[PDB]
Amino acid sequence: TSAVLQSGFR
Amino acid sequence: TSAVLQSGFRK
Amino acid sequence: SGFRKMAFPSGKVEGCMVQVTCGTTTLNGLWLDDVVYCPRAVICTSEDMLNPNYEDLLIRKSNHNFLVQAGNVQLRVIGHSMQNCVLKLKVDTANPKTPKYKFVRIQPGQTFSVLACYNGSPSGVYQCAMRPNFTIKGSFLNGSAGSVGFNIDYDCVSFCYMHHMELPTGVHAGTDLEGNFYGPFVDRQTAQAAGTDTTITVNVLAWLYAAVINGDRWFLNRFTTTLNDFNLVAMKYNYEPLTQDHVDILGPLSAQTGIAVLDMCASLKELLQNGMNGRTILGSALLEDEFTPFDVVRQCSGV
Amino acid sequence: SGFRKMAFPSGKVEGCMVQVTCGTTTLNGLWLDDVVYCPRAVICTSEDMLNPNYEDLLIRKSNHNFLVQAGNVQLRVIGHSMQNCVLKLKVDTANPKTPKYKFVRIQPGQTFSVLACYNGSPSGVYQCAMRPNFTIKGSFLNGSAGSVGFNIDYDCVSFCYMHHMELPTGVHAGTDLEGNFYGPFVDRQTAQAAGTDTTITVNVLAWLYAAVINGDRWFLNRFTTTLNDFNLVAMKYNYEPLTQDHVDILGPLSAQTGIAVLDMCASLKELLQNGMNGRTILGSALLEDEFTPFDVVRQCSG
Repeated sequence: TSAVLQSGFR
Repeated sequence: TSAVLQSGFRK
Repeated sequence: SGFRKMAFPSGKVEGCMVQVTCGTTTLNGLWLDDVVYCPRAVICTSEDMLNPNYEDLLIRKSNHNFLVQAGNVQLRVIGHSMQNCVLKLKVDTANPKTPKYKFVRIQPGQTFSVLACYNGSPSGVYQCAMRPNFTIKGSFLNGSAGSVGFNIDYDCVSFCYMHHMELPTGVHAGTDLEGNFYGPFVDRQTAQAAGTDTTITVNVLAWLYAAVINGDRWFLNRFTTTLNDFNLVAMKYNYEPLTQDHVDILGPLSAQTGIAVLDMCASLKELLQNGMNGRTILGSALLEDEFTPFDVVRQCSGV
Repeated sequence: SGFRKMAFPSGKVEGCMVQVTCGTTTLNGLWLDDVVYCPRAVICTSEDMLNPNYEDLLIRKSNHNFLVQAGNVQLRVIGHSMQNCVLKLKVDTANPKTPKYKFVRIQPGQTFSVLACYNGSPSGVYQCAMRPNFTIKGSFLNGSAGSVGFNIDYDCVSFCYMHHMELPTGVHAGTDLEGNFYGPFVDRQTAQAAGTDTTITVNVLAWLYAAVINGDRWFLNRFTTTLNDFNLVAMKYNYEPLTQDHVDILGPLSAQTGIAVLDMCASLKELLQNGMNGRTILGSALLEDEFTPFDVVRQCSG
């Protein structure tokens, strides 16, 4: 496999 | 090669 | 002398980077006048990243669900809308550091500078080309979505790329600033793969000219080729076809070095057929295709 | 994922670049608080570049012989002095964009970002390592003297390099911001040559670790080496000797990848003796030595 959406975690 | 001091020229 | 992968100075873009948070999801936004642009992936929840319906997700949000921060200064969101894969968040404060800018969609083979950012804070700057398969070979971690790619002309910033995602081969996919993806990619974590790529021929030739301008001449030869015979060899080595338009764009470089474009194509042909025999060109043992003809003039003339 | 030669964002430094002109000689200066720092080569004429006596040249000038421009705003010089190979021009206006900064002297093998400038205007930014022979492989044309090299930590800019000259091999030589040259070089257009250079071993190892972190594993092997046996091979390939200090600074990369430093040294030895056999590492057919261990960690995931 999948694309990774490269948002992050807070 | 000789060293070149890389200043520039102006007007 | 010297030839380096050189980014544009990033100051004008650093002043536009903000942090956008929705719940526990955070990424970067671009603050121009009173609008913050960011990937709509910020409204995605951690459990439904595979099949988001962003229209649904957006209707369920309100202005106060968007936490926008320019450093520590909190920016209040007063309106929101979605255009393709980007969100437009209207804020109450216009960015006093907004540069002159435009949004442009670049073509494959053109380069730009990437300001990699995390939590709204710029962390690094580097050059990228848009590959023929519409990916870029960047350096991006989680949190980097919303970092932008740009070129600068005089004092006008042309934004051309916003980062969204990483594909399984480790290359990167994103959109223009209207939210339209480069390439046949979508902003969800489904199975996706970069297409087969090719080498940007006109850029390799540009970089050979840069090499000559910098004194590397060992790969030159007295031969010349026809455009058609060169493209025959280019196809065999998975290089883009060279067009007459490319020959014309290489004109100023041929003129400065005195090497006809089709004379340099004969050198490229020999390099493709025989390799470098342990020699290097501008410090590389590979043929480099991430400098445009314009990038070479910019750096070898020092604009 | 990915691994690129990445410069620091240049914004905090762009706001410090000025143009300094003396007669027809112009170059760049660095404006911090109420001082402009620049190469003393700016007080030379086209005739006084082979053996200038800079003390003489300076006594023959006054404040008004120095024209300093922050964009078009002209800065009035109210004092001047010479420290080693740099001039300090006191000005009437303190730079309102002065960042938190310090001047540092870096060691060979360390990297930094260069903001290449002409006529006081930034033109591009790139990464550079200080080679073991104290040159840098930059990209500099006439007019670039006074461009600076820097690292950024949080919001503190550590200036480490000011550009002066190009050597006959096409590489570049300059000073720290106290005006002392890196290397055995002097700011005169005499015959000068970079000493023989070597490859920065600890950086090649850091970069192999970056490659592993990014998924390139083809060069790993089950062998290990001693530090002594590794250094015999380094000497044969003109690589710097690897010390226990270098082994220790590779500690975090070794722990993250689970590959012991001396196991990675056995990989490097094989790569030196046999080459890559047509394969590439992180997009390169050459072993790359311009990333420090710190550069890898800063850029890679943990």
